[PDB]
Amino acid sequence: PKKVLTGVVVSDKMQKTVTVLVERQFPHPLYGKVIKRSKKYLAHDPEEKYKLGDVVEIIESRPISKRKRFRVLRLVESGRMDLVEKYLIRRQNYQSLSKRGGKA
Amino acid sequence: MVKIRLARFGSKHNPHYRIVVTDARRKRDGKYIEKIGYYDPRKTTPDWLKVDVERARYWLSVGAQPTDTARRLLRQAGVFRQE
Amino acid sequence: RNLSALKRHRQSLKRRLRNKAKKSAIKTLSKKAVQLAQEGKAEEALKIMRKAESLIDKAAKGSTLHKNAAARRKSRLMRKVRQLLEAAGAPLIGGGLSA
RNA sequence: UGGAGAGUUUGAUCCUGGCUCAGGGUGAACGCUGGCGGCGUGCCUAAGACAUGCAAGUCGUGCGGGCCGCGGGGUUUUACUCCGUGGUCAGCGGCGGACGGGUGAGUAACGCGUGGGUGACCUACCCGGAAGAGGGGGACAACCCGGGGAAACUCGGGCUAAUCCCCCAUGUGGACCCGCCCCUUGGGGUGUGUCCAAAGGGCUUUGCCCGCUUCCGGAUGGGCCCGCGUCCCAUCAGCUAGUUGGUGGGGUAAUGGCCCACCAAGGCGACGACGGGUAGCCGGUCUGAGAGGAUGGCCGGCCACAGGGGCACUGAGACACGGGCCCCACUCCUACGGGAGGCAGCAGUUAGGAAUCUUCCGCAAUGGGCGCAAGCCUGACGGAGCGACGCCGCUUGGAGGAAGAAGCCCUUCGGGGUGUAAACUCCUGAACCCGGGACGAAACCCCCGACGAGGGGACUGACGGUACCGGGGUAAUAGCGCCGGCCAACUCCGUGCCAGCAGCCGCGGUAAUACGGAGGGCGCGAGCGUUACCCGGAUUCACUGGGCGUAAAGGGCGUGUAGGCGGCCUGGGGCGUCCCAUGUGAAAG
Ligand SMILES: [Mg+2]
Ligand SMILES: [Mg+2]
Ligand SMILES: [Mg+2]
Ligand SMILES: [Mg+2]
Ligand SMILES: [Mg+2]
Ligand SMILES: [Mg+2]
Ligand SMILES: [Mg+2]
Ligand SMILES: [Mg+2]
Ligand SMILES: [Mg+2]
Ligand SMILES: [Mg+2]
Ligand SMILES: [Mg+2]
Ligand SMILES: [Mg+2]
Ligand SMILES: [Mg+2]
Ligand SMILES: [Mg+2]
Ligand SMILES: [Mg+2]
Ligand SMILES: [Mg+2]
Ligand SMILES: [Mg+2]
Ligand SMILES: [Mg+2]
Ligand SMILES: [Mg+2]
Ligand SMILES: [Mg+2]
Ligand SMILES: [Mg+2]
Ligand SMILES: [Mg+2]
Ligand SMILES: [Mg+2]
Ligand SMILES: [Mg+2]
Ligand SMILES: [Mg+2]
Ligand SMILES: [Mg+2]
Ligand SMILES: [Mg+2]
Ligand SMILES: [Mg+2]
Ligand SMILES: [Mg+2]
Ligand SMILES: [Mg+2]
Ligand SMILES: [Mg+2]
Ligand SMILES: [Mg+2]
Ligand SMILES: [Mg+2]
Ligand SMILES: [Mg+2]
Ligand SMILES: [Mg+2]
Ligand SMILES: [Mg+2]
Ligand SMILES: [Mg+2]
Ligand SMILES: [Mg+2]
Ligand SMILES: [Mg+2]
Ligand SMILES: [Mg+2]
Ligand SMILES: [Mg+2]
Ligand SMILES: [Mg+2]
Ligand SMILES: [Mg+2]
Ligand SMILES: [Mg+2]
Ligand SMILES: [Mg+2]
Ligand SMILES: [Mg+2]
Ligand SMILES: [Mg+2]
Ligand SMILES: [Mg+2]
Ligand SMILES: [Mg+2]
Ligand SMILES: [Mg+2]
Ligand SMILES: [Mg+2]
Ligand SMILES: [Mg+2]
Ligand SMILES: [Mg+2]
Ligand SMILES: [Mg+2]
Ligand SMILES: [Mg+2]
Ligand SMILES: [Mg+2]
Ligand SMILES: [Mg+2]
Ligand SMILES: [Mg+2]
Ligand SMILES: [Mg+2]
Ligand SMILES: [Mg+2]
Ligand SMILES: [Mg+2]
Ligand SMILES: [Mg+2]
Ligand SMILES: [Mg+2]
Ligand SMILES: [Mg+2]
Ligand SMILES: [Mg+2]
Ligand SMILES: [Mg+2]
Ligand SMILES: [Mg+2]
Ligand SMILES: [Mg+2]
Ligand SMILES: [Mg+2]
Ligand SMILES: [Mg+2]
Repeated sequence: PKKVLTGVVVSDKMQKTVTVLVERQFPHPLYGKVIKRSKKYLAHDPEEKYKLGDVVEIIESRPISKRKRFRVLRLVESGRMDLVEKYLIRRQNYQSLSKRGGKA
Repeated sequence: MVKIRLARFGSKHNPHYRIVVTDARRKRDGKYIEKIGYYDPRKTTPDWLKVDVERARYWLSVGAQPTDTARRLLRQAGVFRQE
Repeated sequence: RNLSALKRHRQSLKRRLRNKAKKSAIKTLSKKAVQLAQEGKAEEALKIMRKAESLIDKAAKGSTLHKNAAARRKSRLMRKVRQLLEAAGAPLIGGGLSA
């Protein structure tokens, strides 16, 4: 079966492509506690239909470009920028960790 | 093509072949598609040839070619007996 | 030294030419057909279009093209040819094309 | 069905804690020793350089020839010329040379492992099914003639056959554009229009055998894509411009920034980007009670590579180990212009190294390529050779034999030990001789039947006169380490903080069970030790399974980001979690 993943659109910044963030809980091999971990998929949105913060199912599919091998299947749950802002702060923090620091 | 033939499996001076179906291009003792029988040419035990004529015939029915002895062994375990 | 992979090498040089020239033929024809379609010369461009389609299916009879290698070059060609007679065309000789 | 601990910090004690030992393992090497057989195994270094030989050819049933023969024809005879036939040589053409064999240099990558996707694809030969092969034309080697080159080789002219190449026809069918239908990514149908087929050979010659063409299906083999998994350094923290996406095109068997033009300004990173280091991955292997740790050597699977770097051509398949082109480094020929090579194929040489084998026999078997077959080729392979390198098996005897030789060693001078050991008596009979002598092999082929099923017959063994059997028959190699404690085994002499030993503790300063010899003893035994390395003991990186007041360990204190964690009651979902069925988990191990 073509793998189907469910995630959150965190990018509209391209044409006919949305970036989906897909989490996955699983117990850790050695230490056992259940760890989150998540990966961004570039997904194909030909209609620029899905918006920033939509929750979408994504489907394994024939290549559309480098990076793009999934197309956006159905809409699951409409808007929610909580997950986005979450992901947004995550990336913003990167500003601090380097050789310098201050007021981000 | 794809062959029915013997693969060597005994030891030095102690030969036992496996009657196997394989792409003719593998090494003789390499990964095969399917074993369908075995063969001790020394007749050391009373059970020294075994085949399974159903699979033997299946493969034939899709034009696996037997070797000049696989066909020989096959025959002897009545693969080709049609009466 | 000296084998008769030696033969094979010289053999392959021959085929290289058979092919080279077959493939050459198509390009210069395909272009011609298409180029005549930009000018909207309907009957004549289809007349060439057909001879092209031939050498393509024909190249394909042997190991010059064979394949969907033909179907591509063939498709690729009828497309550009009909699209280009959307310049008032009316597919005159209606040669290789469907009504 | 599975779990042992000991020695060492103190005058003594408990704890903390490192070090060391007892176990197991090895592609080993080194020392001392060394008798037999079976099966395994054997450059860990220089992916250094390679002499010589051999490693991939085959088909006369696709075709036309050249050279050396022999026979029979046309004529009254010859010269000329026709036909048949033996040997040989290449050429054209077909299939194979992309397998098999070698290596692990590179690679941290969908490379590999694993589970899926392909409506985005290919597949020579092989099997099944449907239909078909009618006209015509052409060229290039061979061969003939002439040149250039020292050579490798090369240029020009002419002749010619084909299952070589091409044009026309036949359209079962198929490809393509547009439209409609179902389907749902490029899947399947359908209607016009266009486009696309073919090869002949052999006969125990009308009738089969081998080929050819197109299409659908199968079998095998592959491409590509995706989820998850896959070492160390954060004393590498930022990275990216084909970069990230879009449209159109190019390319391919097929998706794709794979490539290209134009446009948009994206993409990745603390869940470690980028960089640096190291490394083929796996099945497996060693260890471990396990969880883990370590490894990827034989064998099997995948990958990558073929002196170093690029590149395409031919083809079902290669960017091609024993094909082509170019640049580079190296060797060799050279008439100075120019050529020829590529063992990480089998053997073998040399170099490096502690260290790693025969320039062996055979195609008898199994397997591969071509062939209608006869067969040919096969350093794949089956065997043998070498090396105690490993595992297993086996011998160097067996029973009797003193109050108990001799020698050597102790001693309290009485004795005690080596010691049933020896001698010697009898018995068996490794070695060695003699005779018989294999299994692996029955198919291909041929005959009957129908060229099918079935039956009949013939051929063939490298190993090898080996294995195994029988008769004869000789008492016939033993080493090596250890003996203070850990740790099985104590006595004399010698030496005098010397000579030396030593894994850790420690021994030696004139009475040493610790050094060297001796007698004696302990442990293994065709081996015994050493060194090296891996896991173990080590709960000594602790998930199982540890700690931080003083043993090493709480951040100088706060505020707070991400992140981790989250009171009581009800309902929805069912992501984690649990259960059932099912597919997968090749072989070897
Ligand atoms: Mg031109
Ligand atoms: Mg395309
Ligand atoms: Mg102290
Ligand atoms: Mg003390
Ligand atoms: Mg103590
Ligand atoms: Mg201790
Ligand atoms: Mg143990
Ligand atoms: Mg010696
Ligand atoms: Mg041996
Ligand atoms: Mg090596
Ligand atoms: Mg090697
Ligand atoms: Mg030979
Ligand atoms: Mg005459
Ligand atoms: Mg010939
Ligand atoms: Mg290989
Ligand atoms: Mg990595
Ligand atoms: Mg790296
Ligand atoms: Mg790839
Ligand atoms: Mg598929
Ligand atoms: Mg068929
Ligand atoms: Mg002709
Ligand atoms: Mg002619
Ligand atoms: Mg002639
Ligand atoms: Mg000449
Ligand atoms: Mg000429
Ligand atoms: Mg038709
Ligand atoms: Mg559709
Ligand atoms: Mg259609
Ligand atoms: Mg149609
Ligand atoms: Mg035609
Ligand atoms: Mg005929
Ligand atoms: Mg297939
Ligand atoms: Mg751009
Ligand atoms: Mg594009
Ligand atoms: Mg930027
Ligand atoms: Mg490496
Ligand atoms: Mg443990
Ligand atoms: Mg290996
Ligand atoms: Mg080399
Ligand atoms: Mg090609
Ligand atoms: Mg070679
Ligand atoms: Mg050579
Ligand atoms: Mg040396
Ligand atoms: Mg053979
Ligand atoms: Mg054979
Ligand atoms: Mg005795
Ligand atoms: Mg006797
Ligand atoms: Mg006897
Ligand atoms: Mg034979
Ligand atoms: Mg007959
Ligand atoms: Mg028979
Ligand atoms: Mg004796
Ligand atoms: Mg003791
Ligand atoms: Mg002294
Ligand atoms: Mg040691
Ligand atoms: Mg003394
Ligand atoms: Mg003293
Ligand atoms: Mg002593
Ligand atoms: Mg000692
Ligand atoms: Mg541990
Ligand atoms: Mg502790
Ligand atoms: Mg402290
Ligand atoms: Mg404090
Ligand atoms: Mg402090
Ligand atoms: Mg918080
Ligand atoms: Mg709670
Ligand atoms: Mg929470
Ligand atoms: Mg509930
Ligand atoms: Mg669930
Ligand atoms: Mg298994």
